[PDB]
Amino acid sequence: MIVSMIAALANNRVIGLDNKMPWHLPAELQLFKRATLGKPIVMGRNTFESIGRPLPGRLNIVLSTDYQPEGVTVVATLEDAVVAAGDVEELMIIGGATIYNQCLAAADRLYLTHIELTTEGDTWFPDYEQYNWQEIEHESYAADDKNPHNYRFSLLERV
Repeated sequence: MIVSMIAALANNRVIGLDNKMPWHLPAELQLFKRATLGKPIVMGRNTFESIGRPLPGRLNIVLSTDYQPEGVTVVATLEDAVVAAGDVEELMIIGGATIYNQCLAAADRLYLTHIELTTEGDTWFPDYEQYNWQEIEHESYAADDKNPHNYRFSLLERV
C-alpha cells in the first residue's frame, strides 16, 4: 500500500496560526475532495473533531480506547491504519501537524497545495526537503473571485 500525506501549505511550510489555517482558499477543498474520494483517510483526534463528522465517500480512520465516535474506525498507529484499510492501493493522511510529523518518514507521496502567500505562523508542515522527491505532476491556478491567492498543486513521490 502507498502511504500518502495531503496538506495545504503557504510559503515556507506554514500550515497553522492560532489553531487554524490563516487564509481563505475554498479551492483547496475541491482539490482535497478529488484527491481523497474513494480512498481511506487517516486523521488525528483534533482534526476529526474540527471537521465535526466523517466525510462521505471515504473510509474515515482516526488515530488515537474509549474514544468511540459513531461509525468511525479508530486505530493507535499508522501501521494499524494500513491494516484497517485492507487491500487498497493508497491511504491518505489528512493531518493535523502532529500526524504529519510522525508519518513523514513513512510517506511515499505528498499531495501539496502550495498557496502563494507569506503569513505569520506557529505550526508548520514537516521539513520534507530532508528527503529526495520527484514531482509526478502539478497544476497551477490563478487567484479568482473566491480564491484571493495564486496556488499550485503538486504531487511529490519519494525517490
